[PDB]
Amino acid sequence: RSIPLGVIHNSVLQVSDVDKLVCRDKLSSTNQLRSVGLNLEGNGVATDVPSATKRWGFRSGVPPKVVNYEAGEWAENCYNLEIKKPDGSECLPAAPDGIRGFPRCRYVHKVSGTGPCAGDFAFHKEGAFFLYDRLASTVIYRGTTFAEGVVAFLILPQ
Amino acid sequence: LEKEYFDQHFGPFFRTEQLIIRAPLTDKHIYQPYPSGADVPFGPPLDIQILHQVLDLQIAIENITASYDNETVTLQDICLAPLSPYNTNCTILSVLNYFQNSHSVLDHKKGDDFFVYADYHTHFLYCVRAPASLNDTSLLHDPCLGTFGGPVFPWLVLGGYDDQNYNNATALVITFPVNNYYNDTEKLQRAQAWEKEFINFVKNYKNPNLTISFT
Amino acid sequence: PKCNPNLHYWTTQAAIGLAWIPYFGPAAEGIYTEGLMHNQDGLICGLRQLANETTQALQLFLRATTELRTFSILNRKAIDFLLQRWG
Ligand SMILES: *[C@@H]1O[C@H](CO)[C@@H](O[C@@H]2O[C@H](CO)[C@@H](O)[C@H](O)[C@H]2NC(C)=O)[C@H](O)[C@H]1NC(C)=O
Repeated sequence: RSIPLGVIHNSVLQVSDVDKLVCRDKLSSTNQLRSVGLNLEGNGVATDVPSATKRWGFRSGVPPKVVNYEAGEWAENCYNLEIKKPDGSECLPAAPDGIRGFPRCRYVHKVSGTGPCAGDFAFHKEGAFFLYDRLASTVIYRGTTFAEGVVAFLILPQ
Repeated sequence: LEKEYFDQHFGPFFRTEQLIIRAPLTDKHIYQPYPSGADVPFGPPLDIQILHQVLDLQIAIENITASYDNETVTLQDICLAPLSPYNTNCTILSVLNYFQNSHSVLDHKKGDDFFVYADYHTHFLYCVRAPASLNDTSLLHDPCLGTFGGPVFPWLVLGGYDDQNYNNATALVITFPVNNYYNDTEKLQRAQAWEKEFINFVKNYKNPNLTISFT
Repeated sequence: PKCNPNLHYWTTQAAIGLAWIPYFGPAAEGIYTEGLMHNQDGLICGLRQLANETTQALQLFLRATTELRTFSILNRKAIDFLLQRWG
């Protein structure tokens, strides 16, 4: 029931927390705290949209959640989805105010069409996040470029 | 653009049986093909349920027999079958031939929880642009060629559409080319016997979802 | 498992001329600086592992919170640090 906090010296990455942070460990400014978004792509992670959707699914009853992150990495593949329900209305919610596309994509799978939309929101089946511009959401937003990813919290040196 | 076609290949060596089919009780609808997702309007007779019923009609016509002397005359006895014996399928000019006159091909669908990547809509939109294609480049990769082994040009099997927007069609045209047999009285007799049965079947075909006429 | 040792990162970090003025400054796409972290495999791959192990706890935190966008996790950590050794 506690979010891990990474502590780095020169290159010592020890997964600690304040449930350990030795009385010699120095946190002198809040500027030393950073959150980072890392991408989930590479070998064994399919890139084409038909294979990619297998990692996501529609679900109702679960409210979407957002968390900020301050830095991330260049993504080789990003996604940008637009989906009409069978009756023609919109399947994905509009991007909330201040949520912009993931800012550094080599390539964007930007696609549009219609589908069954069997739920209120599209989630990540592996429990990862959809990374947008320094905001990570549990959910896919309409016409908005994302990378798949996860977040870590760090203490940086002075 | 239609008589040019019946005057280059068919007449006077080939007679044509022709139906016009409308769907008076059916709404037009709007579909978004992957991956562009643009709104594409589809006319009443391009509704999927209508197409299955038109194909029911068309298959029944193919199965129509007539008695002549001690013979049973089929459409296959008297039809233009361009790839005989090799391929004995009668030439049918019909939008259903983009699906090779098959219910299951018409229902071919590649989709998941998110998109429909390919279906009869996208196969239609592609096939009317490239009727001679063996592969519609979709995830379904279905052919466009009719069962008789040749292309079905969209302006011969549709009507009521604006410009080149075939998807807006409000009528389907189905054309069965039949040998004229001007040179051959006995084959002619058999062709006329079949023709009489076909006119009568089609003029009292009972399906209120369809309006079937001639010319 | 599954590890990319290279970290071609982006982050935010224009204090010269009128560039600090929003009207005159960079667009949303142009506020980022880039860099390449490299031959620090043990660190970088350790980072990927940490982010991975964080997910369950973060996800459970987010399920239980009622605010739409959580910005206060790092500040909360800072407080807890101080409450630990001064509470
Ligand atoms: C964290 O890393 C593990 C290890 O790769 C990931 O676990 C995979 O989880 C899925 C679904 O639970 C399984 O189908 C795979 O077999 C697991 N991989 C294994 C056991 O090697 C997990 O998905 C990662 N979490 C995030 C958020 O990326």
